[PDB]
Amino acid sequence: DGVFKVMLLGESGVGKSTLAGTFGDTYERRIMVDKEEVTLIVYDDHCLQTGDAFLIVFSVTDRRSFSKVPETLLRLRAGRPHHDLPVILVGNKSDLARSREVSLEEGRHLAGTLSCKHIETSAALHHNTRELFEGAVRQIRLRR
Ligand SMILES: Nc1nc2c(ncn2[C@@H]2O[C@H](COP(=O)(O)OP(=O)(O)O)[C@@H](O)[C@H]2O)c(=O)[nH]1
Ligand SMILES: [Mg+2]
Repeated sequence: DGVFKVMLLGESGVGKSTLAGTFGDTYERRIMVDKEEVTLIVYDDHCLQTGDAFLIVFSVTDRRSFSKVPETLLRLRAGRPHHDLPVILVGNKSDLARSREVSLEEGRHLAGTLSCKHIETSAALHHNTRELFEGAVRQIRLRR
């Protein structure tokens, strides 16, 4: 038990709704991680205050959504400066190989520098989409 709220943030057309699509403008489901149960609610300023974890999604095929991550992250951390926020940077569209603008290594480097987790996903194909919402659950538990 325990209720976990997870927020999806990022520029338009990076895949927020599609990612929430694979889980379920909110989606509520009872899931199981490392052999225990939890209700996870995925949301696609009162947002800032109630969120347990934040998924900052960019498209790996869109370099303008990558560059905007640092500022999105800092505005967010500024919203609760006393809090240690669990944050995952989600490199979506990992399937469009020939359209890529952002490598795995720059994305990983971005994450470490900024103290978040990193994961690449394809929401169109449900690749790493289960691990994404699972990693979210794990970070939130650590904060409890
Ligand atoms: N190839 C590919 N297309 C995707 C992926 N995720 C989303 N899209 C497409 O990109 C467009 C925008 O997705 P959407 O969820 O509306 O983005 P939003 O603006 O964050 O809500 C739609 O055409 C999606 O089908 C992905 O992982 N791979
Ligand atoms: Mg949308």
